[PDB]
Amino acid sequence: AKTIPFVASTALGERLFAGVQKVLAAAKAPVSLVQTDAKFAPADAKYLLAEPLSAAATGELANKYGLSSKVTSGAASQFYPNSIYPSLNVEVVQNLYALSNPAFSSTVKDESAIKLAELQKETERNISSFFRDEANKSVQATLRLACDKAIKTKADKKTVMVVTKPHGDAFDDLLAQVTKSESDGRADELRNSSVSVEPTLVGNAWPKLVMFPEGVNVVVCGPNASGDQVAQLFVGIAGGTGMVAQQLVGDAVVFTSANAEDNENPTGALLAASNLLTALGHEAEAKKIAAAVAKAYTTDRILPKELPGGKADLEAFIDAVAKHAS
Amino acid sequence: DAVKFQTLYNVLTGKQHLKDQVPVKDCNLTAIFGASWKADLNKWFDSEYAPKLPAAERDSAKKSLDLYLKRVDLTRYTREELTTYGILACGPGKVDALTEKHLLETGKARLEELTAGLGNKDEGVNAFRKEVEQEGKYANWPAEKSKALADKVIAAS
Amino acid sequence: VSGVAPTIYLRSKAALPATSTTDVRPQLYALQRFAKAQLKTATEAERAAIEADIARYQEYLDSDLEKLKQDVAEDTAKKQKLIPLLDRYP
Amino acid sequence: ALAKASAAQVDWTSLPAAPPRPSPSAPDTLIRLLGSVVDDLADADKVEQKYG
Amino acid sequence: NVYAPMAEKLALKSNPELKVLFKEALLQPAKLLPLDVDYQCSHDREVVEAKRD
Amino acid sequence: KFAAMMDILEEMDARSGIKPNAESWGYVLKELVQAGDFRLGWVCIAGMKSLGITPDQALVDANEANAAKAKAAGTDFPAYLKKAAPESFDTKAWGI
Repeated sequence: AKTIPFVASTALGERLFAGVQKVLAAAKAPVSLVQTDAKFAPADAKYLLAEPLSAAATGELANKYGLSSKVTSGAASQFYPNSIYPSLNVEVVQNLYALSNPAFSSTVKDESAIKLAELQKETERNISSFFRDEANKSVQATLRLACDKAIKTKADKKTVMVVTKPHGDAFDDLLAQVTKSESDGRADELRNSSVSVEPTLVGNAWPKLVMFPEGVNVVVCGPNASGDQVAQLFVGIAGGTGMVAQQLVGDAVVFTSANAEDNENPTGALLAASNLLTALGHEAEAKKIAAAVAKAYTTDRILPKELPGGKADLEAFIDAVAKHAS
Repeated sequence: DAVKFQTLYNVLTGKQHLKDQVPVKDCNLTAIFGASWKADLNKWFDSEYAPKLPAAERDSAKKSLDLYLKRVDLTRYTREELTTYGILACGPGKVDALTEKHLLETGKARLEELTAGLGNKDEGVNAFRKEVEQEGKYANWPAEKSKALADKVIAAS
Repeated sequence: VSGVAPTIYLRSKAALPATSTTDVRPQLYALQRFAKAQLKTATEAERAAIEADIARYQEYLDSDLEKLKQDVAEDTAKKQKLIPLLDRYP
Repeated sequence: ALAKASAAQVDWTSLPAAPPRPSPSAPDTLIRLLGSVVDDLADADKVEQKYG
Repeated sequence: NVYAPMAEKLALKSNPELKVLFKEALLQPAKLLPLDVDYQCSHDREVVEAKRD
Repeated sequence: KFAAMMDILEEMDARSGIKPNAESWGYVLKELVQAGDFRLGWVCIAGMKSLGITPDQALVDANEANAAKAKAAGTDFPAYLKKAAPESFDTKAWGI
C-alpha cells in the first residue's frame, strides 16, 4: 500500500483526512494517506493530494515541488442542483509566479565610484536576468500546458483559448510578449488543430465566460488580482467553493479542493481523489467514486448544508458517499 | 422591433458579437434597449419564434433563454463585489442571501465609521441617510427603497 | 448607468485588505534556485563553497528558519555591542 | 419601402453616444492629498473608458 | 545635504490641516469627486466603482 | 469661457477695427477672477495700464487673494510639473 502524504493545517483538513480515508477504504484501493504539513512534506513524491492551501502556502509548496501552474476543473456543475451550467467542459489555468516570488515587482566621475556602480549594476543585471528568465519559463510552461490541453480536448472545430491581459503591469507585458513569441514561433499544432487563441481584456472576457462558456474551452490568466478574481469566479460558477477540483502542476502533480472558511463541501476533494486515482491507474475505483457521488446527489439527494436545496452534514454526506461506493 | 429582438436573440444565443469591443451585460444591453427587456423578449419568443420551429428545438431554445436570462441577472453585479466580498462563492442560489448579508454588514460598518468619526448619533444617522439617498439616486435606485433599507440597517444596528 | 442597481457602492477601510506582509521562505527558495543555477559555471573550490551554502540553506529549511533567525540575532547582538563602544564622546 | 428604410435607419447592433464629459477641474483638497497620483489615475480612467 | 529636501518634505507633511483633510476625505470621499458627471457619462458603473476604489 | 470672449475681442480689434474699452476689459477680468487664474489676471491688469485702462481694486485684490491662496496651498503650479524626471532616457518613461 503506497503512502501518499496529505497536508492539512486546519481542523477541516484534519476531519477530511478521516472522511476521505473512510471513502477510500470503502472503495478498496491499495494506497493510503499520510498526514503531513505543507512545510515538512517529503520531496521526491510526484502525485499528491491536499486541502485548501493559503496563498503563502501555495507559494511555499510550489517552490518546494517545482510547480508552475494551477488548473481547475468544474465537473460538479452537472451535479449542482438547478444547474445553470450543465456539462461545463472547459478549463481555467492560472500562473503562480507572484505567489512563488512576491518581490518580483520590486558622484564626480572618479575611478572608484563609477567602478562600484558598474559592479552593482552587473550584480543587479545577473539577479534580474535570472528572475526574468524564470518568469518567462513559468509563463511558457503555463501556455504550453494550455495549448497541449486544448489539443488533447475533443475538438469541436473551434478549440478556443481566451487569455486575460489587462494592459499595464510587467506581468501582463511579459505575458503579451510570450503569447506573441509562441504564436509567431510554433503556429503549427495551433494552426493544424485550429486552436483559436485570443488575448482579451478582463471586462470583455469575464462576461463571455459567464454568459457563454460554450464558446470557450481554455482560459489563461497571469498571477494578478484580475487572474485571481477570474479563477475565483470560475471556482464559484462551477458550483461554489468546495465543488470544483483544483490541481497544481509543474515538476510534480498535486490535487486540491478550493474552500472558504465557512464552507465544508468536499465534492471538489472527492473529484481530486478520482483524478489522482485515474492518474495512478485505479480508474475503476475513480469511476466507483464518481458513481457514488452521482448517487449521493441524484438518488438520495443528500446535499450539504452550505449548498442550496437539501442540507446535511459533512460527515453524514461522506457516510452516504462511502455507503454508495461500497 | 422584431429586428432588435432578433439581434437580441442572436446576442444571447451567442451567434453574433456586438458591433465594437463591447461586453454583454444587463446594463450595457438595457441601456441600448427600452427597459422592457425580459417581458418583451419572452413575449416575442412565445409569439414569433416558438411556433415556427418544432417543439424539439423549441424546448432547448426556451431552456437556453432562461439560462442566459439568469446569467445576465447574475452579470448585473460588479466583479469586485462578486468575488472579493463573497457574493458568488457559495453559488447562484445563494447570491441573493449573500448580497443581502453584504449590504446589511457594510451598512452597519459605514454607520459605525460615521459614529466613530463624528459621534452625535442623530447627525451620523442623518449623514448616512443623505449618503444612501444620494448613492441610490446615482445608481437609479428607488428613494423609498433606500429609506426603508437605511431604517432597516439602523434598527438592526 | 442603466438598470436598477441591486447593491450600493459601500466600502469600509476595515473591509479593504491592508496586510503588507513579508515572506522569507519563498525568498530563500529563490536564493537556493539562483545558487543552483550559478553552480553550473563554478570552479572546483567555488563549487564546494556553493555546495556548503546549499547545505546551509537546506538546514535552514529543515529548521524552519529558526537557525537563520538565531544567526540574525547573533549578528544583531554583535552590532548592538559594537555601537556604544565607538561613542568616544557620549 | 418606408418600413424597410425605417428599420435600416437605426443601428441596434451598435452602442449609442454617451453624453459628453466636461473638463475635470480637480479640487485643491484632493490635489494636496494626492499630488502626483491623479495623473496616473486619470490615465487608468482613460484606459478603462476605452478598453473596459 | 540629501536630508534637507527631506526636512522640507517633513515640514510640508507635518501639518494639522492635511490630517484634517484626510480625516474628512476617507469618511466622505463622495464630496470631492465629480460623481454625478462620472455616472452620467460612464456607461458601466464598474469603471466609476474601480475609480473610487 | 475666456477663449470665446478673447475671440470676440480678436474679431473686434483685427476684423472690424473697433477697439475694446474699460467696460470690455472689466467683463474680461471678472471672468478670470471667477476662474481664479491669477496669471491671466495679472496679464489683464498689465494690459489695461499698457492701454491706459485702470482696473477695479475690488478685482485686483481678489486676484491677489487667489494668488496668495494658491501660494500658501502649493497650487502656484500644477503637481505634474513638480515631480522628478526619469534619470534614464526612455521613450516610455518620459511618457511618449
